[PDB]
Amino acid sequence: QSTVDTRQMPIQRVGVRAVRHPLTVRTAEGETQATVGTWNLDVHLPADQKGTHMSRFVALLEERGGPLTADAFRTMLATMLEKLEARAGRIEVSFPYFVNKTAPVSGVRSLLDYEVTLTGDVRDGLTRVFAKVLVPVTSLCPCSKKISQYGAHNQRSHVTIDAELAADVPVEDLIRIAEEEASCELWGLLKRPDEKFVTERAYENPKFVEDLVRDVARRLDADERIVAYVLEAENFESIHNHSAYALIERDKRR
Amino acid sequence: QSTVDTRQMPIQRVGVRAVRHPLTVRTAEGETQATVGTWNLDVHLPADQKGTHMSRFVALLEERGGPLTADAFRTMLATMLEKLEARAGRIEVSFPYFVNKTAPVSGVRSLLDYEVTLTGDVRDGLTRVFAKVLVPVTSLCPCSKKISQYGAHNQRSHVTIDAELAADVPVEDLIRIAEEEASCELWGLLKRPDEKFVTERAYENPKFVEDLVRDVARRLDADERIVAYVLEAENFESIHNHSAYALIERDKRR
Amino acid sequence: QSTVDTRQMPIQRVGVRAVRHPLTVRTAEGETQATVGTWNLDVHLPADQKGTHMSRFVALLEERGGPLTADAFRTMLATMLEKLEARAGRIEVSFPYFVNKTAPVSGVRSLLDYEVTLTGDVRDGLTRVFAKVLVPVTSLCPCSKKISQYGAHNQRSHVTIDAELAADVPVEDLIRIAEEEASCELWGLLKRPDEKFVTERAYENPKFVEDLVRDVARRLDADERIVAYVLEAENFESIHNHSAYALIERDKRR
Amino acid sequence: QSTVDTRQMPIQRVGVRAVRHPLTVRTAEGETQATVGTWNLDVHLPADQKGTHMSRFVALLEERGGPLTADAFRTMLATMLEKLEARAGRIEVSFPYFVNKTAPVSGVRSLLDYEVTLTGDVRDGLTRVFAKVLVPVTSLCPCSKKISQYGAHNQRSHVTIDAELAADVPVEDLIRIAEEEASCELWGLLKRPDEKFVTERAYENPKFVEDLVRDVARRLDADERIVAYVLEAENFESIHNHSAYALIERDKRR
Ligand SMILES: O=S([O-])[O-]
Ligand SMILES: O=S([O-])[O-]
Ligand SMILES: O=S([O-])[O-]
Ligand SMILES: O=S([O-])[O-]
Ligand SMILES: O=S([O-])[O-]
Ligand SMILES: O=S([O-])[O-]
Ligand SMILES: O=S([O-])[O-]
Ligand SMILES: O=S([O-])[O-]
Ligand SMILES: O=S([O-])[O-]
Ligand SMILES: O=S([O-])[O-]
Ligand code: NA
Ligand code: NA
Ligand code: NA
Ligand code: NA
Repeated sequence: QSTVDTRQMPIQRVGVRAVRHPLTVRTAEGETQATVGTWNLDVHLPADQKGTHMSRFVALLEERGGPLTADAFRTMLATMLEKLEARAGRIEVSFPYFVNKTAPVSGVRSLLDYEVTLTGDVRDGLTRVFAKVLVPVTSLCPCSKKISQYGAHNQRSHVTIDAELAADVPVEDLIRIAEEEASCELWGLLKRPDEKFVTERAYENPKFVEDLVRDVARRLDADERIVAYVLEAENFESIHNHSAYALIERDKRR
Repeated sequence: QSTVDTRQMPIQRVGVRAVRHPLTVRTAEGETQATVGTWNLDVHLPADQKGTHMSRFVALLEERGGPLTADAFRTMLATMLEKLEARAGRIEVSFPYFVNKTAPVSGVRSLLDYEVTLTGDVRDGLTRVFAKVLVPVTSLCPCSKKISQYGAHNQRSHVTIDAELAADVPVEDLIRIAEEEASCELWGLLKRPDEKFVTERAYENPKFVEDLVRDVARRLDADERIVAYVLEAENFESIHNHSAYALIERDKRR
Repeated sequence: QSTVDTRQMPIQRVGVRAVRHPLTVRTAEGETQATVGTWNLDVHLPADQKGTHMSRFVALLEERGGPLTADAFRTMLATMLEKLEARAGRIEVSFPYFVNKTAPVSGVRSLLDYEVTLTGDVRDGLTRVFAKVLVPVTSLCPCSKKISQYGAHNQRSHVTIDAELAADVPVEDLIRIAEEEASCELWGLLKRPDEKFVTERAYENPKFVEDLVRDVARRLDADERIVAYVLEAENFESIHNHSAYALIERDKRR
Repeated sequence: QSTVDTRQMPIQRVGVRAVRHPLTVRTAEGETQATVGTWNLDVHLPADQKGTHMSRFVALLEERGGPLTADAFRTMLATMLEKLEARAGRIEVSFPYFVNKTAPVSGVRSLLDYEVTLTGDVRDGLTRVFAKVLVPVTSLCPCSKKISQYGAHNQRSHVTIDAELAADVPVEDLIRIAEEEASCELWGLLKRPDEKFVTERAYENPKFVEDLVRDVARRLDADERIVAYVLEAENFESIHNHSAYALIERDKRR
C-alpha cells in the first residue's frame, strides 16, 4: 500500500479506460433517451500510495441508477472519490445522442446522431464540468462558387464544441449554434423538395472553415453559461483526400 | 502435430494477423516505392495436425528481400507453403500507395494516396491472385443539380475494385478506370484554375452511385486480365450523416 | 427511371450504409435491452431501373417500432422490399449487447459487452437470417506454460461466431459456447478471490487458437439450429505486436 | 485577407489535417528509413486576415526533400511560416517506425513497430519541439502472481511518452527507456528458448500500471534533454474487456 522511494511520486490519473456501459440521459424536453457509453474513470494517487482499487470504478458504474442528469453526474464524481478513498478524480463518458428533426420543406421527421462527451474533474478542491458535442453539418466553398461558371464544391463537416460550463447548458443549445452557423445542417430523411432546399441554402451560404469557427465562436462568447471552450471545425474536402481544419480556444476567465 | 478425435477437424486458415512490416513495390513508372504494409499470413491445417509454426510466418517476412512484384508475391506464397510444410495457404498485404499526379490546368504535381491490398491464395490445386484498390474520387448528385436553381450536392467517394486476375494488372490500371468513370478525380494540390476546372467538370458529369458502379463494371467486364471482381462505390453524402452505397459482383466463369 | 444500354446491368446491392439508429432487443429472459445500432439497408436493382429510392430506407427505420424480435426482423425485410418496390434485399444491424454476469467465487454482478450483428437477406425467393457475435475471452499459451519454469503468457482473445440460423437461436447460446471453450471467460468486476480463480483456471486450461476454434466448432456442428457458420478466433499476443488467427468455415448443407 | 467585425477574431490553428505523405527518416543506426506519414500543418490566423492559403501547406510537403532530421524538421517549420506569411504555426507528423531487434536468447533478428509523432510549434516568440512515441510492451500483474497457486495474468501494454525536448533526443532513446522499465519488452520473432526467456522475465518482474509509469517517469525526470512530458501507460487487461490506465504529467520549469 506504500511506495518505495524510487516510486515515491504522485500519479495525476490512475483508473479504468474504455469501459462500455448502458446509460439513460434526459432531453431538453425532459424525456429520457437510452444510449450506450464508453466510460473513463480515474483518480489522483498520492506519492505514498502504491496503487488505487480498479474494481471499485466498475462497481460504481454497476451501482449507479436513474437518468444521468447534470446533478447525478456531480454526485457520481463525489461518490467515486469516497468509494476510491481519493481527493481528486476525473469521470468521462461518450455516447451517441439522437435528436428528432423536421425536414425544412416537407416537415418529415428523422433522427440525427451526435457524439456527446461529458467530463467531470475534481482537482484542487475545484469541481469542473465539461460538455463536448460533435455536430455533423454541410460546408460549401466560397472560392469554388466565385471562380466557377457553375457548381460549388461542398463537403460534410464536423464542428466540435468542447465547453467548460459555469451553469447547466442543454447539448441541444450547443448543437443549435453549429447547425445555424453551418452552410447547411444535416437531416437523416429528405424528400425531393427538401434536397432542393438544402442544395440551394448551402450554395447561398458558403463558408470557409475560418468563417464557420469564427461565427460559432462569437455565439459561444455571448453565452455566459460557458466559461471556456475549445472549438474545432473540420471540412472533409470533396476535391481532396485530406481535410481543412480550424481551431479556436477561449478562456473567458483569462 | 497430433490431434485428439474431438479436435480431429481441418482448419481452413491458421497463422498471423495484423503484422506491420515495411515493403518496397516496383511502380508502373519503375520507381521503387517504399511503403508500410499490414500482413496476414495463414495456412490450411490438416485434421491430424494439432498446430502450425507461428514463428516461421514472421521469419519469411524478415527473410524476404527486394521490391514486391507480381512474380515475387507468387514466389513468396510458394516459399511460405514450403517453409510451413503446408499444401494450401493465403498471404494478404495492405499498404498505402502513392501516384504522382498532374493538376488538370496548372500542371502542378502532387501525390495522391490509394489503399492497395494484394492477396494470394493456393487451395484445391488452384493458385488465385487478387488486386484490391480503394480509390478516392469526387461524386456529384444528378438529382440535386436538376431540381435546384443553383448548386449540386457533391462529396468524396471511395471506389473499391477487388479483382481476381486472369493476368497481371498494375494497380495504376485499376485506379485509372475508377478515376475516369468518376464525376471528377481527386488531386492533392490544386491551383485556383484547377479548382475552377474540377468544380465545373463534376457539375457537367453528375453520377449516382448506381451510375458510378455500372460505368466501372463495364470497364472491368471488357478487361481480359480480370476473371472476376467485387466492385463497391460508397458516397459519403455531404447532406447526410450516412453513406449511399452500391456493390456489383461478377464472375466471368459463371 | 430506365437505364442506357451501357448502364443496362443489374446491381446486387444498392442502399444506405452506416445509419445510426436506436433499437430495443429482447433477452433470453424475455427482458428488453435498449441499444444503439449501425444499420446497412440495400436492395437488388434490376438492369433496367436507373436507381433505388434512398429516402425510403431511412423512412423504414423511423417507421419501425417495438423490440427487434427475430419475428420483427423478418417482417422488416419484407416491409423494405415492399416499400422499395424490390424483389431482393439485405438488412444488417450491429449493436453492443450486454449480459449481467456473476463472478465465479464472489458472486458479484457485472455487465459484459458483446458485439452482435444481425443480418437478413432475401435473394432467389429465399430468406436467410444470420446472427454474428464477437465474444471477448482469455487465452493462455500451452507452449509457454510447458517450456517455462514459472508463468505462462496469456492474452485477450476475440471469438467471432457468424451463423446462418435454420431456427431461432438466442445470442446468449452462442456466447456461452465461446466462454466455456475459452481458457477463461471475462468478467467486468472481479474481487481478489475471483482474480485468483481466473488466474488459475486459465493456466490449468491452455489453448492455442487452433485448439479454441476446433473446440467451439464441434459445439456448433452439434447444434442443428445452425445450418452454416464462419468461426474466427484472434489471440492478441501479449509477447508480440501482432495476433494469432484461426478461421473455420462450415456449411452443413454441403 | 480581410475580415468583418463579427469575424474580427484570431484563429489559433488553421490549415490542413490528415494529409498522407511518404517520408524518409535518418535512424540512430544512420540508415534512411522510408515510412508513410499523416501530416497536420496549421498557422495562427490574425483577426484581420480572413483566410490562410490551403494549397501552400500541401506544396511545402511536395517541395520538401531528403531525410527528416531534427534540424530539417525545424527548417520546415520556418519554411512553412515564410511560405504561409505567418508568425505562429504548428507542424505535426505521425508515422510507423521500425527498429531491428535481437531476440534475448537465440539472437534472431526481427523488426518491431512503434508509432512516432513529431510536433513543432512556434508561438508567443518561442519554438517548441516534441517527440511522442507509442511503445508496445508486456505487463504482468503482481497481485495475480502473489495470490495464485500458478500463473500470473499478463497482457500487451502501450507506453506513450510525449516529451518536450530541451535538446534533440533520438526516438530510439525514448523507446529504450519504456522497454527497460516494462515487465518484458516485445520481439516480432521469438524462438522457443526466447519464448521461455520472456515468459520467465515477465514473471520475475511483475509491474502494476502505476509501477510502470512511475519507473518511466523517474528515467524521464533524470533526463536533461526532456524539459517536460505527458507519460501514459495502458494495460489491455487479458482478464477484462477494458484497460487499466495511468498518466503522469510533469513540467521541470514548474
Ligand atoms: O493497477 S492496480 O491494480 O492498482
Ligand atoms: O459509439 S459512440 O462513440 O457513438
Ligand atoms: O472531454 S472534453 O471535455 O475534453
Ligand atoms: O497457435 S500455435 O500453433 O502457435
Ligand atoms: O483480399 S481481398 O481480395 O478480398
Ligand atoms: O439517389 S440514388 O438512387 O443514388
Ligand atoms: O458501437 S457498436 O459497434 O458497439
Ligand atoms: O453479417 S454476418 O452475417 O456476415
Ligand atoms: O481555403 S480557406 O479555408 O482559407
Ligand atoms: O503532438 S504531441 O506532442 O502531443
Ligand atoms: Na474549395
Ligand atoms: Na442527392
Ligand atoms: Na506462446
Ligand atoms: Na491483475
